[PDB]
Amino acid sequence: MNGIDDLLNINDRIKQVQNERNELASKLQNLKQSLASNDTEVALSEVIAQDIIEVGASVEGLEQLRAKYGDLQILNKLEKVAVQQTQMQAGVDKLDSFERQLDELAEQPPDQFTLDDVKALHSKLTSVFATVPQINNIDSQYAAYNKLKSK
Amino acid sequence: MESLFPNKGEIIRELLKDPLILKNDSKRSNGSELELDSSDLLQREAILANELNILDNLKTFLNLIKEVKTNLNILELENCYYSLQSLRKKMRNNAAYLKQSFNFQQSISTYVDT
Repeated sequence: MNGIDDLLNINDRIKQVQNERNELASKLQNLKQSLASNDTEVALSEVIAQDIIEVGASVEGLEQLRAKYGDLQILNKLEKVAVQQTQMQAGVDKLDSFERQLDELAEQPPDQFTLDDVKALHSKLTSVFATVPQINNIDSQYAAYNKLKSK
Repeated sequence: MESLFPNKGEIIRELLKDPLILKNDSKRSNGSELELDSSDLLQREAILANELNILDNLKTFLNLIKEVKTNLNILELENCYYSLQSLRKKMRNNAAYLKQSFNFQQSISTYVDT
């Protein structure tokens, strides 16, 4: 405030110092949030982490997580192991159907087959093997699938 | 199997990179500066608070000047008298005026005289 034209803009200067006080209240709120983050133990709790811990312990709970709370990488690994289980299960069912077809053709006289018949069946079974990606997980349910598949 | 999960710390950290969840790691290392940062920020806050206080206490002056000027523009000429009277009385008595610099009061005097 130096001249009359400073009073003519003392309302403008009011807005300037209002913006200054707003920037400074934002700096003080930001600084209070920073004083908070200096404790490992604060108002910003494990709320999304709590939803991941409480509800995430289920595949459906994880679907709820990623749909409502949000998707993270463990969701991705869980959909990966779930699609692994579904691929191994569809493989169980498909090699089971294939085994039933083999057991059907079992007493079809082997003259009644063709190099193209066996070729088609082998292409089928190679594809069915291909429907099962290799996943380096310690056998928890892959073991029974492996037994049935080898059988 | 597939249903087992880590602690609170690692999930919070994953949330922290996750742009959906931000903590405030910006001033975790400022332990010997956070106090006096808050101190000088609150000091500048009280300074700006009383400054804005003085500034709208003098927006009263700007307001009354725009007021008297408009009154000229409407040729009131009587509440013009009362209003310059009030303005002078305030300039003399308004402590805000009494705490202003010399030149601002100079300009105010000049304008009100004009």
